[PDB]
Amino acid sequence: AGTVVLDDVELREAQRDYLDFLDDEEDQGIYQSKVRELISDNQYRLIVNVNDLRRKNEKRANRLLNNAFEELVAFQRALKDFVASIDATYAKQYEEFYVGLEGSFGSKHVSPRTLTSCFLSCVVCVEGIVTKCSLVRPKVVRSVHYCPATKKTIERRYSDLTTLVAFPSSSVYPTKDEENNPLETEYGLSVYKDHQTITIQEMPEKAPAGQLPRSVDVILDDDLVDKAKPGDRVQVVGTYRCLPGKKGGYTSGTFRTVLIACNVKQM
Amino acid sequence: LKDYALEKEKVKKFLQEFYQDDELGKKQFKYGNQLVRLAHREQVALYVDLDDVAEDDPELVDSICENARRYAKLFADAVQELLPQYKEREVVNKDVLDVYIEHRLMMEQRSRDPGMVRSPQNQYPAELMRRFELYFQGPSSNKPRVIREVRADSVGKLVTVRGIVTRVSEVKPKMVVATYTCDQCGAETYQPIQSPTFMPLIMCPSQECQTNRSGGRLYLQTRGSRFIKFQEMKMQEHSDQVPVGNIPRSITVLVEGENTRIAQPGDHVSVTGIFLPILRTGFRQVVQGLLSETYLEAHRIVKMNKSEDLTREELRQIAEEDFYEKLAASIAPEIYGHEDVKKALLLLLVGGVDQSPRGMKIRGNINICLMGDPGVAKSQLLSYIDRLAPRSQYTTGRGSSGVGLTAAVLRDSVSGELTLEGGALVLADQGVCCIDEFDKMAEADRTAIHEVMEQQTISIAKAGILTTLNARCSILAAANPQNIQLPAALLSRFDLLWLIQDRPDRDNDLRLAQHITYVHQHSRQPPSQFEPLDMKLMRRYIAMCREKQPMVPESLADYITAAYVEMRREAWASKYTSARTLLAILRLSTALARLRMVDVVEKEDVNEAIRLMEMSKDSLL
Amino acid sequence: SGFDDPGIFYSDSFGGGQARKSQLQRRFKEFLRQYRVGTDRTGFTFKYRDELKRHYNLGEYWIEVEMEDLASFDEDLADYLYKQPAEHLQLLEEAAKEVADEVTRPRPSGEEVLQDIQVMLKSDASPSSIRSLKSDMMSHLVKIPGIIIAASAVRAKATRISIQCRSCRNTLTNIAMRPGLEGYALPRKCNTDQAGRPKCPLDPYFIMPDKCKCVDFQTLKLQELPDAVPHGEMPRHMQLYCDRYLCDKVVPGNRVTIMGIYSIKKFGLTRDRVGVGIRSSYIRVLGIQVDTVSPQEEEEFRRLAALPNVYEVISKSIAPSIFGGTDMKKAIACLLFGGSRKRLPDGLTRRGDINLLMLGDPGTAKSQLLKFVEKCSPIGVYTSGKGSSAAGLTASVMRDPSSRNFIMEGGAMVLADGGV
Amino acid sequence: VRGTPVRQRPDLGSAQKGLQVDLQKLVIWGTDVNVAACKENFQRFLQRFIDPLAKEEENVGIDITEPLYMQRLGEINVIGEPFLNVNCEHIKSFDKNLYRQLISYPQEVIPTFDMAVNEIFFDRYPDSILEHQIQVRPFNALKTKNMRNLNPEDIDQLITISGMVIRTSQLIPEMQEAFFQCQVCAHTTRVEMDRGRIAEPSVCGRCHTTHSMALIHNRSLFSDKQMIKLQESPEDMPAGQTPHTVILFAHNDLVDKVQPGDRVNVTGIYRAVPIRVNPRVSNVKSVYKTHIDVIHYRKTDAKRLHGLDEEAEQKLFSEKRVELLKELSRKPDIYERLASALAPSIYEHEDIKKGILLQLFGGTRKDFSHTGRGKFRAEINILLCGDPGTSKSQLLQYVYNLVPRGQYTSGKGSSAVGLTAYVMKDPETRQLVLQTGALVLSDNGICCIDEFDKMNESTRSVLHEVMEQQTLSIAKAGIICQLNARTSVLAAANPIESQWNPKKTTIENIQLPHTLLSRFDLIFLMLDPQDEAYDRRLAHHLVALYYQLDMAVLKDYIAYAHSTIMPRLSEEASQALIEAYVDMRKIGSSRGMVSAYPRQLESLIRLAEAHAKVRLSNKVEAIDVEEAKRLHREALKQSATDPRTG
Ligand SMILES: Nc1ncnc2c1ncn2[C@@H]1O[C@H](COP(=O)(O)OP(=O)(O)O)[C@@H](O)[C@H]1O
Ligand SMILES: Nc1ncnc2c1ncn2[C@@H]1O[C@H](COP(=O)(O)OP(=O)(O)O)[C@@H](O)[C@H]1O
Ligand SMILES: [Mg+2]
Ligand SMILES: [Mg+2]
Ligand SMILES: [Zn+2]
Ligand SMILES: [Zn+2]
Ligand SMILES: [Zn+2]
Repeated sequence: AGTVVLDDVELREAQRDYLDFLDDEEDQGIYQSKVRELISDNQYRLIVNVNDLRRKNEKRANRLLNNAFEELVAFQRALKDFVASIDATYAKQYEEFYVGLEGSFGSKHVSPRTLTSCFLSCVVCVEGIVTKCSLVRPKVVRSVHYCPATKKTIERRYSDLTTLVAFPSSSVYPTKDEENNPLETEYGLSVYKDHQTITIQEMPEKAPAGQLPRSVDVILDDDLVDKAKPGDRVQVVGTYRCLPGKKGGYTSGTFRTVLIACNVKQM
Repeated sequence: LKDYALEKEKVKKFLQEFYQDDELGKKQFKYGNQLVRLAHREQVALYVDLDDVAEDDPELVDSICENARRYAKLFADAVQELLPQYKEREVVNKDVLDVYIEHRLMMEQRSRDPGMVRSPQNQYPAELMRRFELYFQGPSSNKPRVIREVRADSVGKLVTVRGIVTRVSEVKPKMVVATYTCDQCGAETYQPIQSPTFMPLIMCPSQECQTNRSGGRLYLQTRGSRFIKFQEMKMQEHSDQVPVGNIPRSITVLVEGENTRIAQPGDHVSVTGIFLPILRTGFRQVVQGLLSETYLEAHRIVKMNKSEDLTREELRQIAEEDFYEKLAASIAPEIYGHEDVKKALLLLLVGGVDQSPRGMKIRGNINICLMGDPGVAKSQLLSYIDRLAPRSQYTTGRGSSGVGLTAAVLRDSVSGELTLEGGALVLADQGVCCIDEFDKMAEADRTAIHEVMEQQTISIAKAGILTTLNARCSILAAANPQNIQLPAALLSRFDLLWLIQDRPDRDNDLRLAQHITYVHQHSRQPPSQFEPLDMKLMRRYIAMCREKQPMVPESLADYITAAYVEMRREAWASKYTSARTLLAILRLSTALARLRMVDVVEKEDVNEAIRLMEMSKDSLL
Repeated sequence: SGFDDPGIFYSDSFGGGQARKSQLQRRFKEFLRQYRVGTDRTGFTFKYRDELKRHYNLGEYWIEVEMEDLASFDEDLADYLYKQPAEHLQLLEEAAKEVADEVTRPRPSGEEVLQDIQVMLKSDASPSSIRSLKSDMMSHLVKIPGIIIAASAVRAKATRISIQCRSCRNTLTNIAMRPGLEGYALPRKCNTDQAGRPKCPLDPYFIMPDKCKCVDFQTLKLQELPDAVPHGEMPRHMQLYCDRYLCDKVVPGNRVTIMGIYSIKKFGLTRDRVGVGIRSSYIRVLGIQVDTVSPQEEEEFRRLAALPNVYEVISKSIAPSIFGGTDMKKAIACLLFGGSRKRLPDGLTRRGDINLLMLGDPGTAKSQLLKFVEKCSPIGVYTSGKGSSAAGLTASVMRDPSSRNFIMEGGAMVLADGGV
Repeated sequence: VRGTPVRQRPDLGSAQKGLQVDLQKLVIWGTDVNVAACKENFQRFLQRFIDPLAKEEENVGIDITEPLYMQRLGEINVIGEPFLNVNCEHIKSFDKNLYRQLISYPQEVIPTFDMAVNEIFFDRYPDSILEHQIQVRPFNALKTKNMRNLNPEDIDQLITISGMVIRTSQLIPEMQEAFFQCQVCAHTTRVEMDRGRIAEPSVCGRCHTTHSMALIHNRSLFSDKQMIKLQESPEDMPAGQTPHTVILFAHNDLVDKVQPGDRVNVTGIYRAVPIRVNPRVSNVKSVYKTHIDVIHYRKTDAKRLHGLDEEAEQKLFSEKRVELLKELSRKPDIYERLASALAPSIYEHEDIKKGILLQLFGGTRKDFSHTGRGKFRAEINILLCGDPGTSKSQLLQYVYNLVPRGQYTSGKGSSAVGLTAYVMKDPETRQLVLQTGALVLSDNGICCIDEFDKMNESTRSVLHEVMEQQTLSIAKAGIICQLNARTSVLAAANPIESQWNPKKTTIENIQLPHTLLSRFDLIFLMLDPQDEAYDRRLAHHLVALYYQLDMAVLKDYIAYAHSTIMPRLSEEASQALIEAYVDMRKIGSSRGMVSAYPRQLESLIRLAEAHAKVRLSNKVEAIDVEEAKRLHREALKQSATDPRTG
């Protein structure tokens, strides 16, 4: 065991606000209906209108659009809690639920040419044309292993550290038992999520005529992998972050920036 | 979990709006007045009574008793925030640390720029600018714990224990906030010390030096720093609370600030404080883990049950002429008979006036030696006097011998020095030392006792120790048998040598047997016409007498001289008396006058002194 | 009592030929606060103070300083900023941050964290030839003319990093990165080993990305002026590093003047390249000057259009030097002013741009009229039927096989969008 | 200033920042002293301060009319010693705020006083030459009656305490100005100490070679230092408090000025310094230790006699006092007057008081080195053999509290090693050092041995060497030496059975070996005569103590006697001494009496010389030898004992 968090005022406030926003019975009921819809359709992502969130709570809107990662974590915790309240049996099926955004983003609506350093860690909405669309590779998030010698079964958990500092111990894939017995990975029991990387280019008509294009790299996790193909015009909403390099005693200031799409919609 | 801003508001509310009728029945803001005082810098220690807190907020009391350190800091910060609004005038700068605080505040105001936000570390620390200290007084509902039972399960809690103080270091300056001054910029740096050790800083982190990217070596110094009176004592279990076969357990108590100089070795104390650990790094820990020491941080020290630090009823009791006999009969009510012996013991407990005529001291202490056959309650009398007197050390034959009576030298821990620790005589320096089996006591110990009687000091010229101690104690020896063993050595020194022979006698033996059997029946002496005074009352009366120095009028000079000459003639005719006997007369008469609580001794006091002396003398025959 | 460790607190620097860097920063702050432009007749204003306030309120966080102003107010500051631009530029930057904070102090919630104020600079001194960039001018402030022939994408360069130890997870937040092309060597040993006797490994630190204060940075390729290149020679080149608000300020083709620090790459002192002690030189860009409506002009246009014979004055004014062709000149004025572009509810559009053709004998000044129209139009490109030299007529799009990006080669038609 | 080099003040510690802060006058940071105001106030105090209650005897060579310290500056001009002792009591009387500032900020204030004194002195004298600028010593600050009551609030303040010196370590050199030389071009530079440290050049100033500069230890400049372990004499002695040992530190002029056993009032700065966890690491302890940077040593005491140093000093008495003492000597009953003055509240012990007075005066020091004879003991030894309760202990304590360099031991509380010397581990240098004992601490004074019979021979044997040759030859495992122990022994003995049997002879009652008893040159039998008049008068005196010559004149008389009185035997006194010894031996040949050996002729010479010194004769006379005879005879009650029985 390690340093767990006992109580966190900001996280508690954020989760309470998001659960209140999602619970709509004294209000019109838009988002209660939307959650019921996704339950019926067997999905695990909810599209929440930033305009509605700003209308019901300006502070939560500003916090979500300016510090997206932890705010989206709190929003997704609230979403899972609400889905459990509506029906726990379905909430148990899916490990986590995701919160994509839509609506109008005032200054966070940018093109790949205008997506600069100022928008790091913020939620941004970028409309552009797809140029590159890599293959959908499975990324293992929970690996099950079996030791024929001792008949034991083990589970190794890998955190999604795409943009967080990652240490080798996290990514060590186990192959031998404690006493160096061989471990066989059980693919039927392990858990993998589809992962894809695409590139969004400034629309040729909207880009300045004189200069060369500008593009941004977009990471699509499960449920957002095959939504776009090269040449399509799409709107991707997500967090603009910095990718960690690799372990090294020397580093240049340069960082490789990407966009972890939280939702992708067709032009 | 709890919101400590809300807790701070709660403690502010209590400290501001708590009132009591303590001041002569008139309603008073008990803590408001104290806040005014210590905002004016007229008071230093603020003792928050958790009974007072529980009077209106029991849950706050429970939270304090569970996390006392946290709430100790909350209370201190609340007091500091409230002080400015309670200040009503300018302090007179009674202290150099007050001068430093004034200069610091003035310069911070001068360079305020109120709207600007200064970095969290670019500010004076709280402890650097307090000049006060907040302690608790444990709630009465909390039963005192046993030092043995105070364990890891109650770390950080507020607990109160009682025991005998064995070892107490001296008061020495303990750094609380180390102040450094740079050699380039001219700012100051503050290191709040929390661990038992600290590594002095080398580089000045001031903004000016950081911008200049200069050396910025800073110099630790004591001028601007913040020390606190510090002491470390060892507190020992009480005999009655130790398990069947075990030895008493000790606890370490760290005393700070105004709690210092309260307790001294040998005192029976009750200490209330927080049970806190000290990290135990540095050693080659055999077992893995974060092992730590344990100590009690002293918040409230109260001498109790032997050395606790008026009414019309007691004034009338004193005014009664038979008050002397009342006290005498109250001395050990269980012991039947020995009326004159108990009167002599009372005179011992009171003592005569000290004299300092032209460069030589005639001490007023009274020395009494109880010679007697077996089973005449000499040991019981000495034990009772030990329990009664404030500073009493009861030493048996040889268990406390050599350095058990005289001081020795022991290595320290706070300083690692060689500190001189007193023996039984020093622990009873200005009280009563009840020596039992004085005849069988060693020769060196007997010579030490003779020296303390003759001089009240203890000179030592051994290898590790070379000092002239001070032991102004009164010796109450209880030897057994010139009859059959009546040393002139004892005769020449003891001011009152009493022989207690128990010749068989039907009537007296039957009365004593009835007394004993009733005592064993009812755990108390047989009821008498006068109820014996409680030990607290006896101590109070004796203490009040002690500070009532009566002088000897020149009128009694010839009377005393005539009595002394008559006794000299009687002794010469018979088959011992000297200036020692005359001084015994003088100091016994002075102590009797003091008991009567007058300023001038009288012929009645002289006659009583002579009567007791003659009873002692003819006890020999 | 040995468990917790409070920080190290400190106070202000009360009390107390070279001038200390704090003194020079104070002088920069006073220059920003107390530089006065105007006259008693026209009043006085604090140019840099009000510029800082306006920029910070708008959300810019940058200003531009005039070297002539700085030298007039405090000549020694100007000389220091010329001789050692880097350190003194940082001093000026922090002075600007302080002045901005104290002029916008009552900021609303949310916008409370004081932001860094970039300080670009410009001077009226004539720029120096690129070929004059000898070695005596290394690390100095240099103003050079050139033309940008390329501009890399804008990427994120970290200004602060937070490195966390793998063993104890303790952090070393806020490590000040150097500006420009330069790297940082991470600490090899976790200094916070006192919290526990068992020791952390060697080279234990991983950079935490999410705790990095990054800024925009860009790389440009400056080429000597073609009119500056001697007759038989090659165009010299230089590499430009551009910072937060110098990114995308210029685009390929612009003829610019760059004021910056002549600096060499410092990345660790580690077939071809037979030389030794040679490092990639570059100019760290501080100020970019790209070379070639007020209410007064608003009311001027209003009155000029309100004139009765606006049509006649415009027609006679466009091409004064060409004889005759009055009808063609009126048509040219109508072409310049254009009709009205319309979109109907169904979505269709009606163009508001007139199309004019001038068939005629070669003697007439048709080419001259076209040249004047191109020169006078707000956005106007003069080309030929077969495009132009290295510039097509219409637009083509080609996918680059390597990067897969669709490069849009723009012809005259797409370059003169909303124009002539 | 006149070009004189301003020597540093190591006692005032490492110089501080000295930050000036304006309160809107221009105080020093953390204080309320302004250098200009303090300097002006002290300059005024020097220029015009007169003591109205001053006495011509209290101040010698000082007019009570002219300003006090201007005469002191004149003295410092006459002699080379550039020091000025200034009484903090005088400062308090003149300017109370100046006194408070001095006491609370010594390091800051005292340099201002130094500046002021230098200014005045060099203005008055434009030609006087001094090795260094005059330095001010503030003493007599309000006495701290107990160090245990001082608090962290008092740190770095000028306090004053009193006590006897237990030990004085060796001369420790301290760096003041490092000398550096280049290992390439031999370029030389000097780096003065600054705030308790030195900055290495790190670069040569001539060849610019980095780190070519090396420190030259023995070409640097150093200053003296000395640890002094002192035992406090707290006037206020709370119950249960043991004696106190406090570390002192002398600096560059007070080093080796107070020997062990000397009693002194030490004024100095009360310092607190950190304790390293180990002598090799720099981690320190949260709890500091305290010591005293000594500023001033004062030997003079009111309740004691003049010390050896004061007696040695020439200007100890005014001519008026000298004439007064000579008149008191020419007085015919000076002997009895002084005997009665000694222990004024001890009733008619005339002979014992006379003997103790002779012990205080002491015989003559003789240089028998040329004779190859050895060293002769000029001290007088007294043994009071008496019943307990005969006031012998009171007389012992009176002498102990009266004499400088006095030590006291009782009964079985002492040991041979503890009296002679021993080896301990000085717990500040972690080094093994040698610590003296009582007999050495009382080297040039008195040792009072109460309960001299309960002194088991193991330790009583030590006294033979001390009382015979004034030497203590220690030959232990590592250290061999002979310590000077030129003490005078005053011992108290109790007859066997604690009571004097009136049937056993003198020796049988004393029960001390003749080898030892022959060393004591005076033995007084405190025996009780059952006398009505004695008992009545004693009772009157003892009761009078219960309701109600000058120490000054006695002290001055003894000091003058020791200073310039060296009695020499005359021919008539020599013949008288010969006859006295033969008669005394003839008498002592008796069975049980105290037999007389030539040690008794030595004792008679000692006593006669002491009496001549008391008379200031400078020539021992038949009167003195006869008085010695009478005293030695009345002691032991030879007249009252028959040559057969007691
Ligand atoms: N006079 C007395 N009155 C009451 N109890 C007595 C008396 N004398 C002796 N005793 C009892 O006898 C026992 C022995 O007494 P102790 O104090 O040992 O006498 P000693 O001092 O002679 O040894 C004790 O338990 C005590 O209670
Ligand atoms: N009407 C005119 N007025 C003044 N100058 C003229 C006129 N026509 C022609 N020119 C001159 O003769 C030159 C030839 O005309 P040009 O611009 O080549 O037209 P184009 O080649 O299109 O017929 C022009 O550069 C101009 O200077
Ligand atoms: Mg007994
Ligand atoms: Mg043409
Ligand atoms: Zn500094
Ligand atoms: Zn680590
Ligand atoms: Zn050199």
